[PDB]
Amino acid sequence: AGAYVCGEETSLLNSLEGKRGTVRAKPPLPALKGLFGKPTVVNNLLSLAAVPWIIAHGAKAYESFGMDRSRGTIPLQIGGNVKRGGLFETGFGITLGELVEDICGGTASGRPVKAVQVGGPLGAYHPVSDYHLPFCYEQFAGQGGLVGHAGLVVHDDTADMLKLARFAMEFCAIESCGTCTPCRIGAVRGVEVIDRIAAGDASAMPLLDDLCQTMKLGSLCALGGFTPYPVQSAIRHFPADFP
Amino acid sequence: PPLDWTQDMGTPKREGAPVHLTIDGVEVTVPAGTSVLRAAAEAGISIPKLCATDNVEPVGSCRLCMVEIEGMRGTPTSCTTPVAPGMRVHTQTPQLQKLRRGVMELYISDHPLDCLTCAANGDCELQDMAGAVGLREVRYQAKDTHFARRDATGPNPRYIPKDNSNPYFSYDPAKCIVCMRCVRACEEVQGTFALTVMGRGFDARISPAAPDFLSSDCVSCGACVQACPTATLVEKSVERIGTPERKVVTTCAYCGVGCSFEAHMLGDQLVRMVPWKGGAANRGHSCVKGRFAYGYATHQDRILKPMIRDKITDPWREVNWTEALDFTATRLRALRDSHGADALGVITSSRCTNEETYLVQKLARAVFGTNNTDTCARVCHSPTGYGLKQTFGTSAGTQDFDSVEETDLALVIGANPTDGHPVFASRLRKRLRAGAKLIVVDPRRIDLLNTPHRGEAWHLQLKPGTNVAVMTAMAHVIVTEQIFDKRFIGDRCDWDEWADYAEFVANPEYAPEAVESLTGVPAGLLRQAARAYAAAPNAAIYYGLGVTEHSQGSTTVIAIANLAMMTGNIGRPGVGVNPLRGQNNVQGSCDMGSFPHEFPGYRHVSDDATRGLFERTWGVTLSSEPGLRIPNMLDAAVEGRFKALYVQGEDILQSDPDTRHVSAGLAAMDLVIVHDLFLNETANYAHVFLPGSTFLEKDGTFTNAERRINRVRRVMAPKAGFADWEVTQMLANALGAGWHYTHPSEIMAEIAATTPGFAAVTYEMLDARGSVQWPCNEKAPEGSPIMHVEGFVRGKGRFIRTAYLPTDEKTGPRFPLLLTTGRILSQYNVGAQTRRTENTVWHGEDRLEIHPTDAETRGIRDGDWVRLASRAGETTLRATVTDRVSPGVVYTTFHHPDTQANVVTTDTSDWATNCPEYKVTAVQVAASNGPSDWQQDYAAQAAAARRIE
Amino acid sequence: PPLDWTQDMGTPKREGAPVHLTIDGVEVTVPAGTSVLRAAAEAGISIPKLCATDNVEPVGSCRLCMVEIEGMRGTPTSCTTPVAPGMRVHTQTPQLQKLRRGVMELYISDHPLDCLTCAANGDCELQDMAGAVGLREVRYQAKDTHFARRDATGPNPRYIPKDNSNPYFSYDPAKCIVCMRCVRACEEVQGTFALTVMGRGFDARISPAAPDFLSSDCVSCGACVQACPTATLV
Amino acid sequence: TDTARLRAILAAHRGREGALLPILHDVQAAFGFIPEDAYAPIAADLGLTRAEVAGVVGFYHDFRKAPAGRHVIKLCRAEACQAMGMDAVQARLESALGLRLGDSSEAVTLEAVYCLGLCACAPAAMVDDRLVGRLDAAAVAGIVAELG
Ligand SMILES: Nc1nc2c(c(=O)[nH]1)N[C@H]1C(S)=C(S)[C@@H](COP(=O)(O)OP(=O)(O)OC[C@H]3O[C@@H](n4cnc5c(=O)[nH]c(N)nc54)[C@H](O)[C@@H]3O)O[C@H]1N2
Ligand SMILES: Nc1nc2c(c(=O)[nH]1)N[C@H]1C(S)=C(S)[C@@H](COP(=O)(O)OP(=O)(O)OC[C@H]3O[C@@H](n4cnc5c(=O)[nH]c(N)nc54)[C@H](O)[C@@H]3O)O[C@H]1N2
Ligand code: SF4
Ligand code: SF4
Ligand code: SF4
Ligand code: SF4
Ligand code: SF4
Ligand code: SF4
Ligand code: SF4
Ligand code: SF4
Ligand code: FES
Ligand code: FES
Ligand code: FES
Ligand SMILES: [Mo+6]
Ligand SMILES: [S]
Repeated sequence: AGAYVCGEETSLLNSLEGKRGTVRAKPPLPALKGLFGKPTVVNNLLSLAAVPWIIAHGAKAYESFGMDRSRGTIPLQIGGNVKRGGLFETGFGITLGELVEDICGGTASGRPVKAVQVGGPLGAYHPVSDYHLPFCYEQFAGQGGLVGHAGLVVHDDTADMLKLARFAMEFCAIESCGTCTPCRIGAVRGVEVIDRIAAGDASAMPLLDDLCQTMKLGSLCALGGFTPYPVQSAIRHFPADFP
Repeated sequence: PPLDWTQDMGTPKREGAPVHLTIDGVEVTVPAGTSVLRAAAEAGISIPKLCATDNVEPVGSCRLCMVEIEGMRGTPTSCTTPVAPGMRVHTQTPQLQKLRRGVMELYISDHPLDCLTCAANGDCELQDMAGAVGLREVRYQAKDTHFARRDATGPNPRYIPKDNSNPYFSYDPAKCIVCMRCVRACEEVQGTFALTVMGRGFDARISPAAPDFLSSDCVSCGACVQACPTATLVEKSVERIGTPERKVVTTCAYCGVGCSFEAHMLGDQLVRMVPWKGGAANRGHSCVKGRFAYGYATHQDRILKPMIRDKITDPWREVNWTEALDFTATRLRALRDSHGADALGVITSSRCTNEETYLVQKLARAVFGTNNTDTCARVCHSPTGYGLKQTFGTSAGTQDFDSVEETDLALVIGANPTDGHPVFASRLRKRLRAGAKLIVVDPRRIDLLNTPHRGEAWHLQLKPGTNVAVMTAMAHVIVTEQIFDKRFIGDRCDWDEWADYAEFVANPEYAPEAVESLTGVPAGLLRQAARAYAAAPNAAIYYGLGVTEHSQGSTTVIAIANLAMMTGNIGRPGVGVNPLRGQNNVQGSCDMGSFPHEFPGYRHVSDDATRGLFERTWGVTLSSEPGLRIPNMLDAAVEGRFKALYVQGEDILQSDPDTRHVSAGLAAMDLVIVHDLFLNETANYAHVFLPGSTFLEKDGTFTNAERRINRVRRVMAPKAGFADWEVTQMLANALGAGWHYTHPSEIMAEIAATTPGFAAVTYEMLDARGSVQWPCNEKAPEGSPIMHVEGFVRGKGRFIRTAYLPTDEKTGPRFPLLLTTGRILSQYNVGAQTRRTENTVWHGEDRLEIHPTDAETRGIRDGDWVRLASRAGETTLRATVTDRVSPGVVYTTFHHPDTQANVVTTDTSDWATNCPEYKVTAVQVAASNGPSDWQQDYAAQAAAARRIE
Repeated sequence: PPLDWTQDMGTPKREGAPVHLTIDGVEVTVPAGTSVLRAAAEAGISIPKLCATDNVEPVGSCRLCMVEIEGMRGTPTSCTTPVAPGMRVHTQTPQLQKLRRGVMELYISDHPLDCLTCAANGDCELQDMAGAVGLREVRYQAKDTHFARRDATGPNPRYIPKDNSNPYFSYDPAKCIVCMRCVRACEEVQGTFALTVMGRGFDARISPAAPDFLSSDCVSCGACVQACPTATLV
Repeated sequence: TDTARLRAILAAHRGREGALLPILHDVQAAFGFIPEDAYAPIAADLGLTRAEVAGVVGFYHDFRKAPAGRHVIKLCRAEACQAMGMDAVQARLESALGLRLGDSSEAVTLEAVYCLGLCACAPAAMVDDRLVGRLDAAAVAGIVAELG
């Protein structure tokens, strides 16, 4: 019914139940107690699309693809400013350098790329310098980032990182159940702090850092616990755009 | 004493095995389910919390109770973190200090700095948790705020104007911290889902689906106002007056549930009343009346000086105590010497304490020299004490109200707990929402049936009067089938009588298929309900005035007890036959005499072994004959041989049947004393008047429905200067008795020494333990939460052959419809206490719940004036067409005296206790403009008789 | 145990004969010298007070402990009113409610609303005595204030910057309610007269005769910091 | 013929598990919004309270509180579609119709959707159940041409 926060397992099964999609706390897991208090297995489509293949074609085959920890094939969705967009299904270990400079050419505009955002708006902004970073959960989660549903957009040099860092919080604000404070108020205050940063204030950046940290460590779900990542990444990777 | 009382612990208390954990260097042992926060609380180590309360289940909104745990990544919340063995937690690390500071910063960035000019200063949980963490600066220059009336460039669209619609509390959202302790409480505790969170995110605002609280589905219980930390939802008495300093534990003067309150006091001025989180009757919950309606004590209409008349036609005379008592005693002695001691009588009040009741029954027995005493019990729940006496041996309840927590089925005959006993209905719904099943045998759709998130439910919408036919059919169903417990019967009950009972009930004439014609309930539904009741492991019967107040009340109660005995739903938590007592201390009044056939302790008056003890203790010769009952009193007075009467805390005119006859009998009475707070309907025929005392100025006890003895404390000072027991002893000594009581402790000691059960009762006990069930002797010192746990009281239950007899109040051509009389949540029985409050909003006029199809033919429309042409009188009332009632049935209310409803009521009554037939009366509802010939005369009399000089 | 420990009584305890008096319907027996306020405290009936402490002798500054006494004209102060035999006093009449409201109004008209972000939140005697009396509005649109850093047309001449010279306590006069429980304590209890009231009237400000506390004749005993209700000395 | 439609809808979704959301979808699809005159019957037939039925309607964005215009124009505002110039399309289009983002009217209703799946086709829009991609500054001409 038009809510990005209903993708969370708890909020999802809360929306299924006929109520409003407010994220629940997690003393009980949905597995133990979920839909109508009864155990429920809640999974993504890509995970429930490989199950048949896995059980039929042999699990030992599906384990062949991937790195040491991550095993299997993943689709990489490539959109935004990019010549050859679409979908690339392949095994982990591939560098986004190859995926973004060789496979899918460059940009549609013909300009270079300044940003490559893995994951949705809950994902860091990986620049050209990170082209030597292969696609796997552990290494990306280690190198200050996130790889989820393999989302991958592209931005060229004519993009403003300030606008995007602001959009991040604007999103976290418009998309928010309102259960816990660090997203209720945190986001709509960060959206102001970013404007202040745009103005030129110096008492905003450390303020922003503290806000982001409390958001990370306090927010109930990841919509307000990973929202800081876009911001901090755009700030530490592209400082030539943030006065 | 327990900490759950003084201290607000974080989360609800759980049942489980002992788990040991270390909270910030302090060893702790708590059940497994118990959270980290509650354990830390129990350990003395307090962790900051704003959105977590004991009343409701924890939610991760505040993020202020974060704690660093070894083995867990990040800073998890204690409220939503269940304890584990050997867990070492760190409450206050530097990082956590910083994070909590940040969160409070984000709060206060959207909060007005109206501290120091706000209602909840010193009683706000945001202010102390903002000072606790140590917030020293807010760095967020906020442009988007909810409180700012005027934003840049103009009005703030977020700003929502205050709501003062409800006369008892106000909703200022400008200060709302969305935590939803209002929503959670209204939904989990009260059970009426009238509050929600409209919006998504920062735009989220608490709101009822209506313009104002009053127009919504809010019953005014104040559980949101009690659980709101930040003055958003606030009592108006705290706005007008300052925040209170001290607290005193008292109880409600209503409903017989005995909700234990703490009055918050600022000097002597009662600021507010808030539940105590004590008493198994209410675990921190209440309703409109007890919570808010306490302003009758501070009303201008209250009478504060004695008044003597010498003739009803003559005006009053404000007078001191001495000569008032002198005149009273003189007239009394005259009438006594002339017509005898049996020409007197008293009418005790349940509304009063049990000490005062004891003094009054003494005054009637020792002093006057008669057994002519009585009480409200005689029009309500007197048949109960006959039935449960004939069957079990105790004229009282069988279980507490915590038992319902363990029930698995609830069978409700003739009750409406959503109005009558709201705090019981709350804990009922708490279970109904948790799977338990429900059967409702009322002829009128009750709001308990339409509760939200309800499980299964059956509704036997029968015809008023046929209440024993249905029970008999249930029994026939259970006996023709074989579902009953034979082990239970063979162990706790008798078999030889059971065989006869079964051979009788097994007749195919008392079957559900034959009663459908006279009863009106379907057969299949009835069979299903019976099977469901019999099959369930722990079922429980709750009954009220739909069984007792009829031509056959004791019979119905006996049938119900037969059911409960047969099925095996006795002697265990979750099962029992509970009558829902009404007024406070009805149980205590009945226990302390208040009956013309017994002494304190349900001991008959003809008992020589008892009369001896009492003559020995009082040093006076008593009578062995049972006394008259109110109907008998009035019939006599009409016939003569009855001249005096001392009405204590009762309205014998408005709150009794056949207003005409009772008035005629109250008039032919040389002396009728009145001892109420206000000038009443009964005081229109009075010759004397003695002021009284409220429960705030009193000191003593109340014995509620579950046999619980709650303690009543003095918070104010008597405005008349004397409490009710003081006035009673005044009168008694003025007549010649010679009592000397300076405190009700001596009185309770007397009671203990005289009757058993209260033998171990002492105010110290009541203070320490808090509450006691009156069956408390040297055996069972702590109390008896459950009765008949080990064999019945008489020794063996008794199965009685109940049968359905056609009522004499059948309907005919000129009286086709039927009638019923009931209640509302806002107003109390006669509303002498409640009409003098702001509860005239929800109910300011009594109305007639007629059926639509029974309205079209007559020409009635909602809001029209109609007349109730009955046999025993006539009245006029404002109509209300509703599909709530069945066709050929009507429902009135008696809260307001402007409409004389009990003039329609007939003299027909029960056979044993003569409890009137309030719930059946053949009427005729027609359309009319002129109110009446009776109401006019009543108004005239009341006007010409309530004049003071 | 004694109440002098848990509860801050109004005035110092006096030696004398037993005197019986009725405080708001409560019988009380206290030495002759003992004041109305201390007796009311001993009786459980609390009367609002801000400038009276047990450590020092009472002064009629706050005017918040006013009580209506039979036989006395007007509303006299309990702190400066010695008990008399048979005296019947009324702690809370309507008129007194109104007057106390007015006085707290006049206070808060010159006080910053830094509650909720101040050091003495929950331990301030101005806040609880402002909530106790039941202040709900301030009708004085003040232009002359001590706390406002910037006034109309520029800097406030009354504003005195904070003093953090002493490593143990700080003096923020912006929140001072002149009551002089600091002066009184430093002079009567400690005995080193290092604090005074510089100025006459509204311009009156607590001060030591020196730029900062450290340079003065202050030995750091914290008897001013203990007796300061309103977080000025904290 | 409102009560009739509503009763039919509720009968169609009788006995389901968590049937509030579907019922509300169907209601919105029928009329165009969730009328306040249909908060009560739903609650009754489902055993809920007006409050919850209102909260559910409030939380979710797809449930209109008032009707839209004859036409509707949703326009992504997410990262990808932003990348390839959604702002320009937005400006052009809102100048064409004269209605800013979120600003509705009786003619049209311009709003955000934040994704349509057309991420590769970065500039993406939803005009009256018709998806459109690669919305250059020329396609807007046809967008408005078929959209009076
Ligand atoms: N049509 C119809 N009539 C009925 C009934 C029905 O169901 N339908 N129910 C019957 C039953 S259930 C009963 S309980 C009665 C109840 O109704 P009543 O027996 O009339 O008792 P109350 O409503 O308390 O008011 C009676 C008077 O006592 C005064 N009083 C209250 N508290 C005190 C106190 O602490 N001290 C003193 N000295 N006086 C006090 C009240 O202010 C009031 O003036 O009504 C009976 N009449
Ligand atoms: N707010 C509030 N609380 C109260 C009171 C009040 O007036 N206001 N009254 C107090 C008093 S003293 C009383 S006694 C108690 C008890 O109060 P309850 O036990 O709740 O009794 P009532 O509400 O009078 O009505 C009982 C229900 O059964 C229905 N009924 C009618 N005839 C029959 C019949 O023949 N068979 C069956 N099975 N049902 C029938 C009635 O219509 C009604 O709905 O509550 C106390 N609490
Ligand atoms: S971070 Fe935002 S969306 Fe997530 S649970 Fe908290 S309030 Fe809801
Ligand atoms: S609710 Fe509490 S924090 Fe808010 S203004 Fe009132 S007293 Fe201050
Ligand atoms: S007063 Fe009671 S019923 Fe009304 S909103 Fe508050 S909690 Fe709910
Ligand atoms: S009204 Fe009170 S309890 Fe409800 S969300 Fe707001 S602050 Fe919390
Ligand atoms: S009327 Fe009954 S439920 Fe209400 S507060 Fe009094 S005792 Fe409790
Ligand atoms: S001193 Fe007291 S009243 Fe003044 S700002 Fe601090 S806490 Fe508030
Ligand atoms: S700390 Fe200094 S100024 Fe304060 S009372 Fe002690 S000596 Fe006086
Ligand atoms: S510094 Fe403190 S004690 Fe001294 S006058 Fe000011 S408020 Fe009173
Ligand atoms: S403090 Fe436990 S979550 Fe609010
Ligand atoms: S209160 Fe006694 S004078 Fe300050
Ligand atoms: S992001 Fe707009 S198309 Fe998916
Ligand atoms: Mo009753
Ligand atoms: S009663």
